[PDB]
Amino acid sequence: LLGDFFRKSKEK
Repeated sequence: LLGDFFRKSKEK
């Protein structure tokens, strides 16, 4: 997972 981190790890 990565492309998700930049967007958001969990919250905002």
